[PDB]
Amino acid sequence: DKATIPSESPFAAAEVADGAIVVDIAKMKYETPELHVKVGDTVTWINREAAPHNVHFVAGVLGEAALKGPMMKKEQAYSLTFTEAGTYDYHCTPHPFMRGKVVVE
Ligand SMILES: [Cu+2]
Repeated sequence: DKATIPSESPFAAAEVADGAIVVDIAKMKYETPELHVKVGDTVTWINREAAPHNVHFVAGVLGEAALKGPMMKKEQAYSLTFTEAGTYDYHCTPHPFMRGKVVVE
């Protein structure tokens, strides 16, 4: 795989790790829709809205399987630690008009 998952389920926004690269989900959008990080960085999405959101990478992007992240409730967070260079597109499962990408380089 090209990312590891610290926590399979969401955790509180206040529990964000030191050094994590935060993407806010606000105004119905990934507020940083194209993020550039280095190998080994942890990206943490934080849902700021009442509507639940996730991140969803189709099969063949982060690895063989799709990575369908857990639904984050308001003020919950979810992390992926990227371990390989590449370009990784994702969307929100219930709201597929929400699109983002992580470029690892
Ligand atoms: Cu959504």
